[PDB]
Amino acid sequence: QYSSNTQQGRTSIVHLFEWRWVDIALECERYLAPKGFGGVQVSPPNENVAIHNPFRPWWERYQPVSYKLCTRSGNEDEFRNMVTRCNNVGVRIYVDAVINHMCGNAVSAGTSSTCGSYFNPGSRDFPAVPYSGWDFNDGKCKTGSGDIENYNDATQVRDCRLSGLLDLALGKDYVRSKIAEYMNHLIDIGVAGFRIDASKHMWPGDIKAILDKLHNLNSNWFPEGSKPFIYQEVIDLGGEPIKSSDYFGNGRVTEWKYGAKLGTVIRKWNGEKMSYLKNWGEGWGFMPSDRALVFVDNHDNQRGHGAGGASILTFWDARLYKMAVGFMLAHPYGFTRVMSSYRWPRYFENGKDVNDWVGPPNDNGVTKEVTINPDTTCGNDWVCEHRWRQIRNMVNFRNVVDGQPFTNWYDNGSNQVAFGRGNRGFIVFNNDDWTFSLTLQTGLPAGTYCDVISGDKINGNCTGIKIYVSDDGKAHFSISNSAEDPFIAIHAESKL
Ligand SMILES: [Ca+2]
Ligand SMILES: [Cl-]
Repeated sequence: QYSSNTQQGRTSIVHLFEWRWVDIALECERYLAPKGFGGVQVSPPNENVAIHNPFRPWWERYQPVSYKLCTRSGNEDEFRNMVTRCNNVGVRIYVDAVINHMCGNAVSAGTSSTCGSYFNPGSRDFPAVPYSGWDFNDGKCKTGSGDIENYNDATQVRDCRLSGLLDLALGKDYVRSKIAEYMNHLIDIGVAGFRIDASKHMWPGDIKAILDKLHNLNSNWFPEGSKPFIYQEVIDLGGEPIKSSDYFGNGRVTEWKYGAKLGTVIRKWNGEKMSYLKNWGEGWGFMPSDRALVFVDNHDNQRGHGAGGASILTFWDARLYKMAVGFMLAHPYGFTRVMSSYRWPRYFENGKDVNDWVGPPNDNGVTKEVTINPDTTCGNDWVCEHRWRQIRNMVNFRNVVDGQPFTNWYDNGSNQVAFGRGNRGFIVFNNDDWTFSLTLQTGLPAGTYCDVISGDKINGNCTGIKIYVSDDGKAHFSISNSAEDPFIAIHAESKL
């Protein structure tokens, strides 16, 4: 469960949040493959409630109605097509598995679902599965409301309803089997692994019992004996009786401390500066690198949900965001996931984004295709961060330096830092309010290197800054504090 199962030389997953399957399939072929992306996390591919008040929010996808592969992202033929086409060019698909629960208990019975399946929350009836009242934790939960009231009580966090979401009885073999049946459907199609939604809300042992029933990965694409990559969503910033480490048996876990801390550092909030990153990783109290799934922002916390609060950096704070993502992708700690977002009409009112619920760009609820502009950005309000040159090139920097040790660290005692990854790459950051102008040891072979942040290597030349490493490995760097991207990255494959 710990191996990503990406092709060799590919080291990151991108969350193509709310994208349609036909658009992901094409994106695999025209961009993700040639740019060395390891894989794609997809939005939940199983039928959900169509919530019309408010109008088709992103979070309707976290309220299952069945395990039919029938969503606003597309139907089962399209899902299958996407997975095949992506695997065929060496790009993996990881599914957002929503397995803790079905829909909200107070949602109306009917066929308001992405595939038209009938369901009845009040009578606990999901006949497209099928599930009935026997399959939920109503009699196990010991709270008065039946919902989770107190996170200091680990038992109720598992057995009671998360904000009224009907809590599946994952202690029962029948439920475990229906869920395993769904995941095996996906595995056999070609899926390489899963993001396990709401993992904190499930017993580690129950997740174990589900994983036990799963196939090895599809043997046309994966070496026989391959197990799905598993990364479990657990928000653990400390102080709770439930801990990220409690889930290590099943796979990797999301390290939400990562982006929260990094956001604070890059904003220079709370007395924090980049020189303190010399011991980034377990030195900052994070989980082991070999279990961490790390990220600057995710789909929840980029809009003030889950955890991290105000320190979280997003495409909205583009300049600082690029630096944060670049530091992530250069640093050996964790397995890296890059967000890819859509622009929504963000509007604050006494501190809240009242449009934090808004779903993807749409025409009367039909998700818009992803168009690609002339300059290779996206239209139709798709932000496509993974296509920003500064991010895309840092995704390849992580590939090129894969396995190399953190070395040649430099800092000025403030916010001017640099470090290398063995002899394959070097990166330099200026987050101070004055210029960074200094000759530094890079660890690299002598040569002329393109800066992959300001530009690209194209057949014998560079479209941006050029860095000149001398025979002793030293090279001069000059980054103004008013630079739009106040960092520079070079590596073995950016060398002329
Ligand atoms: Ca639960
Ligand atoms: Cl997540």
